[PDB]
Amino acid sequence: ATFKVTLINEAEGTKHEIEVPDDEYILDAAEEQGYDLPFSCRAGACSTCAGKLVSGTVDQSDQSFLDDDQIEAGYVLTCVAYPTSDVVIQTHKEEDLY
Ligand code: FES
Repeated sequence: ATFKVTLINEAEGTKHEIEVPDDEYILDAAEEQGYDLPFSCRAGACSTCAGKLVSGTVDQSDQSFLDDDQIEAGYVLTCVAYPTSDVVIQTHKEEDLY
């Protein structure tokens, strides 16, 4: 499957539509398609690449920084998140979390 992922940067008021394989991380696909996004460790261990879901689901089982309450609130570490549906996600959300 290949899922439609919509990246929303609220502070800048931008929207980008990308297509992400079910076996590729969202951040990697975004970059390949010309859309740079924040990151540092690329290993699910910091919050630099955090996003927040608007709709849809991800598999971010490789992540280790976010706690269960943050996951239930919709936060996602985009560097280790595979889409499992079409997704709409707000990017640049780390400031929510520090
Ligand atoms: S860049 Fe560190 S968790 Fe994603």
